[PDB]
Amino acid sequence: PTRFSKTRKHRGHVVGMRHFHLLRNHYWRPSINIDKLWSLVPSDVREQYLSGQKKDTAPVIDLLSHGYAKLLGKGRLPEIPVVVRARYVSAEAERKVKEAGGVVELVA
Amino acid sequence: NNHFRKHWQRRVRCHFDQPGKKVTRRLARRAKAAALAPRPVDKLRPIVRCPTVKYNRRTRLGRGFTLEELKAAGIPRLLAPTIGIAVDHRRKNLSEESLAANVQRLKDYKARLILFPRKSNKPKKADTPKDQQTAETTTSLRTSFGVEQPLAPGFTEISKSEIPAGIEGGAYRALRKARSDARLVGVREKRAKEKAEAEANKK
RNA sequence: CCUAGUAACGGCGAGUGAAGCGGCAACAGCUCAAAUUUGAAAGCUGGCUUCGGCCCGCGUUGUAAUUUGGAGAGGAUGCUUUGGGCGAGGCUCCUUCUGAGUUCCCUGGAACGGGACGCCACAGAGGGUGAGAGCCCCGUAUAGUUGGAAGCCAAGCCUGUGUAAAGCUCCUUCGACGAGUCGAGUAGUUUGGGAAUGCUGCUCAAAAUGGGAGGUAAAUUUCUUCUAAAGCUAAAUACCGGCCAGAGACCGAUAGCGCACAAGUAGAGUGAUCGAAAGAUGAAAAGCACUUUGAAAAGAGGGUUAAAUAGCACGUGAAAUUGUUGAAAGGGAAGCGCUUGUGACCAGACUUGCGCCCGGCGGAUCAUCCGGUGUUCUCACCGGUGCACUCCGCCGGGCUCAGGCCAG
RNA sequence: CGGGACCGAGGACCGCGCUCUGCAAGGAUGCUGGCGUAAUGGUCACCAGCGACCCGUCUUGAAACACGGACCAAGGAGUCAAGGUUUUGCGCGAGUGUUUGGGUGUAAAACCCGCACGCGUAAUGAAAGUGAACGUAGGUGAGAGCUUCGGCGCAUCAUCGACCGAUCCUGAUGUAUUCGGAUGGAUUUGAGUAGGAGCGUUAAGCCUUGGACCCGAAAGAUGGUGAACUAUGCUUGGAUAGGGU
RNA sequence: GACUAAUCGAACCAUCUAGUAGCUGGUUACCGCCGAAGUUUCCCUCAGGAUAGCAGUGUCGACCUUCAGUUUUAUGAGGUAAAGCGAAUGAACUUUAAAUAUGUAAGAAGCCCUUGUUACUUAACUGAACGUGGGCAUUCGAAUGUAUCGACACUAGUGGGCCAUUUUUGGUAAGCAGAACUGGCGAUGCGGGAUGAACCGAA
RNA sequence: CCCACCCAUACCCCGCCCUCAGGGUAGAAACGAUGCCCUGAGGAGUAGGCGGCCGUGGAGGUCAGUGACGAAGCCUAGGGCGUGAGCCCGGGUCGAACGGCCUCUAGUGCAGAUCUUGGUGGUAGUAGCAAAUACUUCAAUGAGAACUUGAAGGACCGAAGUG
RNA sequence: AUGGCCAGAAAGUGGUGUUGACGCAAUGUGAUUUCUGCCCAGUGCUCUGAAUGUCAAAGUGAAGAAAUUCAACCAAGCGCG
RNA sequence: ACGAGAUUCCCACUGUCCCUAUCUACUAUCUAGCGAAACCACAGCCAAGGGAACGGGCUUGGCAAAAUCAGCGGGGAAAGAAGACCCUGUUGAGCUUGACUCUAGUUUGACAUUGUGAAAAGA
RNA sequence: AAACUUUCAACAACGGAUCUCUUGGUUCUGGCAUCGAUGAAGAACGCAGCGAAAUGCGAUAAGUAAUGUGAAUUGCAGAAUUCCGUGAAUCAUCGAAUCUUUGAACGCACAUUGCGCCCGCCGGUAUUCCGGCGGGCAUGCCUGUUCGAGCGUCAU
Repeated sequence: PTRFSKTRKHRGHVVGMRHFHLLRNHYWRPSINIDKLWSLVPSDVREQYLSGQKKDTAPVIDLLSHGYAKLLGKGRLPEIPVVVRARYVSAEAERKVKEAGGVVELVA
Repeated sequence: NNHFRKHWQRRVRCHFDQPGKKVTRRLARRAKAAALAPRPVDKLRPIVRCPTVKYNRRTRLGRGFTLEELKAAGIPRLLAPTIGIAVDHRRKNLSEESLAANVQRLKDYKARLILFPRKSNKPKKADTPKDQQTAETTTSLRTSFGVEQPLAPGFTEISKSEIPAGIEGGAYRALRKARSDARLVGVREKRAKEKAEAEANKK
């Protein structure tokens, strides 16, 4: 608004390689760390799993459905077996999933 | 990063006609629906999978059904655009799954189709009888025949005894080995050819 | 819309800058050339018609049917498909028509203002009428309601049926597909494509699983996508022109278009062109009868008006600048600041209040109690009781206090 | 112990005190007179005493010079858009953003809807690629607040460590015996991790690009109009006493 | 370089076009709170730049630690005045010691001891450095003052001007010219020097 | 050398304004708490920075706002408030609309630009109104006759003309 | 004259040109009288006189799987004479 | 010879002076009518002082009396003087040349237009 | 003392600010697709009882027809209208017409109201002369018709 400006107060006093035809869809691989892995489970089922009322079932998480292609390994996991389906996985993320007692399945 | 070095004021497009254009579009849609009644306002579309590795997780509506899909559904290609089915002669069926899905889509549409006779006094056997011509209908095929499950389900549950063993050596090692084999496919072939030539020479 | 100020281009860097995917709006698909109708040019312009046709011709150096790559042609095979004519009803556009105060009082020249009593309202949008009008008038809202024309959509209903044309399924086979074109070199230009772009000129100049593309040059071997050098097609999109219409936190006659007016006018320039200024009496002309002075313009009386302090110089009528009248100052500038004085002209303040003690009036909304009601639940209001040493006003006296200005 | 001047802020009591029936002790009362209106007071005009350069503007350090100003009325100059950045307010918060569009409407309003997408939630490298916990998310020294009074310690700062990517060196088990790259080191590096802080919007300041606070140059370019003046030429016409030699 | 319609070293008309200017002119109410500056350091100069310094608004952090254009004390520089040489010796002599201003230092955030290591150094476990532990709160170890803190963020002008005292370096026939500190002015009214950028008093 | 005296916006005491700082104020008899009460210090200012207020055109809400028994505007040696920009009232003129408060909004505030447009002064009843030889008498017309007409005179062009 | 000197964007275009060396075009000087200090050979003017010395595009040869690279040859002008 | 070309001198001649005087017409002047403009911060007596070599206004003095007319050319005003000159430019423009980059014209080569027969020399 | 100059006030002037008004601009939105050889846009010249312009119109000239409405127009003059109607009006609508000279502009020209050619009709004594009136006569190209040209190719 013009009535709040300073002019009204001052009235009276004045490298590397080139890549031709880059297609960004070739390089689409969003990543999620394992410390956010349980947030993809729906809230009621996640609280049941974390409380321990599901001792005979394991959650199967499809990262590509949630929009992720790579499972990275920042954080720690609870001691619950989880099946994770991913296009890519880091070595530490696989190591932590295996310690948690699940398995990383490769998909395309 | 301001691109104002041309005569930009000559080519400024404001959009004060946005509500008026929405009103005009809605009036045109109402006129088209009234002209097309009792047919739906749009055509039946197939389910296709989006290209590239970024978007192949998701399915959407395609342009038209293939000739192979129409043949497997038993709908002739000249009858199909006259009963509200879009036809695309360019698209092919490289795999059985999309073909089966679109054939089932066409069969569901054919089971729900009500076909009025060309002459009321002389019905044919391909036509819907008058006792079955009265039913509650739909007028939006994009709504009633949309994409029901566009992505895969993000969460399922299996028993702990059904947990897979996994690829031997680990998924990370499997990915590294796949990349290494793809990079060394030609060198190993050349080495094997040279070894075979040497064995043939000095057998 | 996003991709994206990204990939990329760029002296000495200022800068430049797409596309695929994805969401949406809108969606609609097709016609030729390359084939022998060959048991029948089956095609077509024009003329004359008795409207039945008949002629002059075009055309075989190819006019119809058939086919267009999604295919098709030939076969095989057995089922399906079709032509006309009515048409209820609906929609579009002009046309007839639509509610309620001019009720009473005051101000006013005039109510359309103020007050009272009403009424209409799917209408209280807007405008007019002698001042702010829902009900004075035009219109406004809503369903409809008179009369007319031309189209479109359409529930259904009558009939002909297969000479012929058309669709579906299978197949040994066949399956023509655009040349100075594509492409290459070179030059200019252009592009983000100054290694990967397009266009054009000159030179060379193709092919038959061929050819083009696959954004780093080349050879070899693969792969993936289409099918150029012929052609048609609605919608979503644009719109400082034209026509019709509705609006605005826009401007209010030096503003807003140059133009609210006989404005692209008057005027200027040989010409191309340049290009203004300029709105408002009053409700109604009622635009001053008549008398008188002047040659006249006009003046003075006297009417008109609500007002001429509105007289076609016209609503209001500021300043600069001028005239008259009144007051004042002035020995080579005035103006201004502080402070008196003189003269002229003014705003306040004050006019008496409150409280006691007597006397005279006029009334019982004195205290207590009873009932009802409300409240903040213990305080109040209303009705009865006061019977005048009690309350409330008024009038005469007296007294205390407080009251304006300047001073000792 | 006299004589004089200027002033009287405050507004129940409270306090410190004293010479203690009260007081000169945390700020003036008491008595009296005239007048009650232009008398006091005020405004204007003028005289008098004292005081007092003509305003911007420019320049440099400053003056002077220079430039503008006859007078009055009306316009008349830091604006809007896009993109940044910091700060303020607000909503939601590991998310956030309805408005391209669709639905709806009392119709450019308001209300409602959701796929995609943008930004954020992960970085590093030219790239292929790889990708963030030894530890109650570490130790030490401070540190508001809390504490059961032993300590716990926010934000933040300093320092030493740990993890991720890039660079260099070494090269384990294994093996398509030529691939793979574990383990262990060393330098820097990156606004990297180490118990998320962002997204949207409002307001203000500053930049950056546009005519960009307003008024001007000699210019440059595109397309038109002129030989009625004047210059030269062509065609066709007209005109110029009387003397001397 | 004449003339080409009062226009000619390139006519006139309209447009691009509101062309550009770093140069000139102008740039619109009031009050209140703060409030400036001229080689500091680097870059090839003029037709140059940044940058330090000085300012204002917001905040935040325990606005916590204290700090200071000052004196004193210890010790430097200035040993230079001076006293004596019945002290030695002879400004260059010294027991002692000037004036003006001036550097450094003056605590618990400190001092010292001890233990090891050293890749420093030393003949050297020797000094020094790095760690380790301990002792010293009995006074926290001069004076005076102390609404004077710190860190960010954003914003703005000025950043090789004039005059003067003192110190210093050069000069001229005489004028004078460079630096350093300080004060004043540009930005500032008042009293006095009759008058006034640079004087005195006082803001 | 000595005594007295004169006066600065400097110094001392007192009043008032503003700014800054430090305190008090709820089982609220309680407050534009954005208030009130107590105490102390301070006051120049260009470039520059910040805060608060005043004013103008328009918009939403509100004041059951003003107004033909006179809105707006204008004039005023008439007054009141404010440090100030300004605000309010009286008197006169006038004729149809306008204002206060809280928000919103901007084409929002002039002495200058050899501005822009329009209007008006002093100069000033001034400079001039002086090339081309020149006018005069009577009568008529008329409100009015040097510059109209008729007559009467006097002159000029002087045939490359004032034809 | 299949020419000179000009003009035009081009033209089956125009001019000089209804022209032809006693002509046309371009220069310098400027009536008459006077008048060409003496001699060259550096720059310049012009000689198709031999060379390939420099040497473009096209064309020719060699290598290579090709992109390409390397070689001679090489007009006018320059150079040499 | 010719010349509105530049220069020196001689005779004649004379108001060029010496040395000024006088006359005429039209103005100026006065009146009737008519009637501008330039310019204008405000104004107009001086002297000394007013550091920046400048005062009209300040300081200190001299002084100083309404309202006017004809002249006048010392200041003050007054020159399309915002001229001319000098200085500066991210200056503009005309002009010149072995300045740079280009270019019309001209010239040289090659490919195409471009055909039909011979003879000779090389493959 | 007056006059003069200046200051202050009242009234009167000068001038056109201020206020209020607005059949106008400006911007946005919505709808529509329609110029011309069947002669457009533009230009000129004319037309009313009394008009110069603006407006409307074209020698049928501020207009004709037709349809609708239903009593005006108005500045003056003159007439209305059988008002129980083929009907006023500077009315509205608009399907039928008129539409001068031009202009792409078309017989050739045009700085001329210049000069022609073809075919009809009428009038004046008129087979011959004169006059008037009507319809025609541009260019490029297409389809067709008809008349042609050329040893260009042939047959006879």
